[PDB]
Amino acid sequence: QVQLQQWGAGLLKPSETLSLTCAVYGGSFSGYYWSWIRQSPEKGLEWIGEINHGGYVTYNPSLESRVTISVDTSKNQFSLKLSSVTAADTAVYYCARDYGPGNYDWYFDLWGRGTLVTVSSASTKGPSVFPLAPSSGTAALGCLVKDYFPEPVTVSWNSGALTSGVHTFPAVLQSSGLYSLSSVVTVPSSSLGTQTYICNVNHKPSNTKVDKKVEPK
Amino acid sequence: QDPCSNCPAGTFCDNNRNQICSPCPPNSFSSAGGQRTCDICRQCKGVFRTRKECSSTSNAECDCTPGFHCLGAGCSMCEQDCKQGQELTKKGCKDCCFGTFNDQKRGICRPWTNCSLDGKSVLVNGTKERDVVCGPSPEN
Amino acid sequence: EIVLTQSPATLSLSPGERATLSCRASQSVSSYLAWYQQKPGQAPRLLIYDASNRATGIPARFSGSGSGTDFTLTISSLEPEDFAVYYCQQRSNWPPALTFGGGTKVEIKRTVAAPSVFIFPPSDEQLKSGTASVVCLLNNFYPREAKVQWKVDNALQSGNSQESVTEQDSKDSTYSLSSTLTLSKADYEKHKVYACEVTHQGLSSPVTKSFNRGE
Ligand SMILES: *[C@@H]1O[C@H](CO[C@@H]2O[C@@H](C)[C@@H](O)[C@@H](O)[C@@H]2O)[C@@H](O[C@@H]2O[C@H](CO)[C@@H](O[C@@H]3O[C@H](CO)[C@@H](O)[C@H](O)[C@@H]3O)[C@H](O)[C@H]2NC(C)=O)[C@H](O[C@@H]2O[C@@H](C)[C@@H](O)[C@@H](O)[C@@H]2O)[C@H]1NC(C)=O
Repeated sequence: QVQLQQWGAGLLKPSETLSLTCAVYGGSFSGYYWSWIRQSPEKGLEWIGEINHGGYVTYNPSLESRVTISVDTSKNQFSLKLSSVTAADTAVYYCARDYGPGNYDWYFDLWGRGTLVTVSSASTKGPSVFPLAPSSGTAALGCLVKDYFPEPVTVSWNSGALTSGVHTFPAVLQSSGLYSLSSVVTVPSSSLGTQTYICNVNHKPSNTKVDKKVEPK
Repeated sequence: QDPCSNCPAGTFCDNNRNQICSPCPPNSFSSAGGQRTCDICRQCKGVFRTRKECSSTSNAECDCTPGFHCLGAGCSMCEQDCKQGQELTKKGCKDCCFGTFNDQKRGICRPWTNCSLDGKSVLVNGTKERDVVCGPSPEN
Repeated sequence: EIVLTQSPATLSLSPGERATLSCRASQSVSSYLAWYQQKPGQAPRLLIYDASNRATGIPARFSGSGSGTDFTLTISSLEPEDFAVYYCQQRSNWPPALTFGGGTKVEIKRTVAAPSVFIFPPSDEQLKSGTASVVCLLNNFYPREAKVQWKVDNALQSGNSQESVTEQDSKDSTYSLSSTLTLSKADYEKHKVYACEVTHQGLSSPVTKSFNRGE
């Protein structure tokens, strides 16, 4: 019953420095190598480097020039520092323990939960919420949350009431550096003037909550 | 399996860095693959002299200083050079007695070949520095 | 470095069938190869190490084989839990390298389902901002592939749309897609008919859904 907790900054501007820390709970720290691995939707899974109790390090060559991995043997903590970050370094960073059956520790048997790190020059902003009104036997309506930074943003329908027909779409980063997504729900065309439909959008990074009513045109 | 077999000569399998094959530090070599630590280059100083300098793959090879000749296997001890026609023995080095010779700056004196025993003449009589060269056998 | 290439990119199979995934190394990696499964939002989980051995918590239907440059991961009988992305991983000391594959998504095979299309005209609120957002919705379709093109007064729009698509639904194993055309209010008011045409295997012919800017 060993387990890893990680934490650190999740939103950086370019040229700044990524810093993250992993803590091992419930086992020894010396017998193992401890790795940092990141996962990009562009560049996929990529190993960054590893360290042991002795502070012996190996780095991925593609990164060695800006990486540092260090260890704090008094708290069973190792930590990653990546300098001069760029939009390319946006990814989920994992800590992990190396495992191998033989005289090599060459796979990964235990993983942190992951810490998503975003880098962007965009300054923080709140969503404009616009409606997607239906017409007239199934109808469809929804909300368009637009021009917000950074992630995340939550979107509920009818303060949690309506869940069945909902599809919330993954946000997409526009050329401005701002995200946009749309939520939609299919409802019976009968219930269109009867039942009233409201989408509640929460964007905690800007302290913005918005409830917009979708009424037929 | 065991992946240190993968590491060539010139590198060692680093047990601190998870069996990666890093090259050998300065003044050090590994002559085979698979080694977990590199070996220290022999240094040739004083009585000895560096013949082949040491690489990452190969040790250094030591000659013996002028006037001396390598004695043992791998030039480990180092003995002195008498001249051609002499033999160093107990108490220093002396010329070879008549009828004996030594063609090298090393070693003992051997007696001349006796040509008469194979029915052979003596084409050139021996010195202290060369053996007798025998003539044609009387079976021709 | 050494590069691992998985194939096919994605795999569509019905539950209870047998999944066979492949990994090809650019040079030999002996048997120092592992397989991981990754479910959405979770860390990868080690399944197979040393090309052919299960890790501790892995059930019997998982199996690995291969040595050298060609490795296969076999799931003997797919179960709902097993529909995820599978990655392979290799390590070498000569030359030093640690790399993963690009992944193989294993997807639930369904019968084809034509989309339900809906177009949405820009909100009057938004047109005060100076930008217009037209939105096409394709609802509950399979397979994931679908061509969606915008026609504005019969002219075909190019670099101003962004698509976006949900993960396979939990219950019915379908996808949903959303095309969002964005023009400036000025450019939006020069034109009358805003049409979205959708081509999909499930449809006998494309379906167009449009509106006039007046109404
Ligand atoms: C080769 O050695 C010969 C003697 O060695 C013997 O023969 C050889 C082949 C081999 O079998 C050995 O085991 C033998 O020991 C040389 O011949 C000798 O020459 C010396 C003089 O150079 C002579 O000594 C004496 O000289 C005094 C002079 O004061 C005189 O009073 C004596 O009577 C006597 O002559 C040896 O007798 C003689 N030995 C023999 C067996 O003949 C030989 O020298 C050459 O050959 C002889 C025949 C003469 O013509 C010499 O002038 C000549 O140098 C050696 N060969 C060479 C090319 O040097």
